[PDB]
Amino acid sequence: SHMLKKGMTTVLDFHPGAGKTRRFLPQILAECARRRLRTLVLAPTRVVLSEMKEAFHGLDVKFHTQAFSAHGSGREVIDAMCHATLTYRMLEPTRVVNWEVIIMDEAHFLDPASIAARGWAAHRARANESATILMTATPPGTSDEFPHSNGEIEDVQTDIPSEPWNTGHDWILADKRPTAWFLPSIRAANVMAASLRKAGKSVVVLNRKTFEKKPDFILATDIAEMGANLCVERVLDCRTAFKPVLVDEGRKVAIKGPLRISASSAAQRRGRIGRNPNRDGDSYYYSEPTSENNAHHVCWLEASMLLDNMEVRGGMVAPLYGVEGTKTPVSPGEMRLRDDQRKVFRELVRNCDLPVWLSWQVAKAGLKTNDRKWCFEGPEEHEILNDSGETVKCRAPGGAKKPLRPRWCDERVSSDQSALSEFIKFAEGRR
Repeated sequence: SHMLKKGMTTVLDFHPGAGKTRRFLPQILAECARRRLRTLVLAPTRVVLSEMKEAFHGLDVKFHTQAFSAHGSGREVIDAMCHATLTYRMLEPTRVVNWEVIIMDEAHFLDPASIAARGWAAHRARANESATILMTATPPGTSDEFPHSNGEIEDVQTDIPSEPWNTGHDWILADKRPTAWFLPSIRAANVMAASLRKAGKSVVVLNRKTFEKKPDFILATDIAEMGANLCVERVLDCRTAFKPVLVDEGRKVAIKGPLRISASSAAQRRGRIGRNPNRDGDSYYYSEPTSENNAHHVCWLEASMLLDNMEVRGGMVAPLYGVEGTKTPVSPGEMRLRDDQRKVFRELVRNCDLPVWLSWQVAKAGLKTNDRKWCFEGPEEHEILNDSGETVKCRAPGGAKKPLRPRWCDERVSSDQSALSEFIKFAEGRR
């Protein structure tokens, strides 16, 4: 009952779908307001932040949806924003904000900003600067694939096709319950969607786009676009995902997969159903076993790169949160850059949309943001290829047509057509 006392760290493991964000969060925020405690509420995704806008109606909460770039109030004792928004502000060598309470909703996402934000909030509590609350049924350290739920779930281990099929999986279409299906890639999802619609099902494919209704199938590669309103009674889970992974003794980022997911990721997929205590028998179907063996995944190093450069009172060094500190290949502080390098790192990630790992390499080499020569100076083994297996050439600085051969190789800049044309636009200056 001292959840709001400076120095306390509290993990609140509510069952999913039980008004933790439409019941608990509003009430704890009202208490923070009554105590006049400067409070920060953090969301992992725009979907969650948008939901918070709806749940907090009535409360006086300042949302920062675009950027966090001023200090003040006017009854706004509470700020709400996404992790990246917090990260971008904290990457400037500028003014520490004295939040006394930090509340992290859905505190289980594994993107680098979410991981770094957990380490940062944990540090503020250990420094006695804040009370920190993490809300999630799968906090860092857990590895239960089948945790508690409001309503009883039927778990079924079975073969699940990852491509359209002509025989042998009759159970899938015969069940008419609204279904969410996690597939390993957007390509696979699009291909499955086309097929299911040929089979007379309604299908929605969730992806990052512009848009955001009870279809037979919702297909997705992860839980990022799934909000509180998801209307589903059955989940099929391929239990695999492609991941950017550090290879060649940490010299390169390669995209590998499909790889097995962690127990808690599988639990969060399963946790889309069983949310209604009045409805028993939601079903979770899965095939592949999970794996915790993911310490070579680049997210952990990227989180470290972010956290080591997030401005903290006293400039203290801080580790990732709990067991996550065990995942990163570096010691706390080792990725800290100096101020000028930090400004470059920040602009590359925030404004040029380069991956964190790659941006750190550029910054650490002491190169400027507008200096694009590195894109052409790597060796032949760093040559980028298009979708038909040909060398990519574009306009290097000075205008000359040169093989795209970055000094540092991060396969996320060339993984598909969209990424490649963006990387080329970057390499060419802006044209």
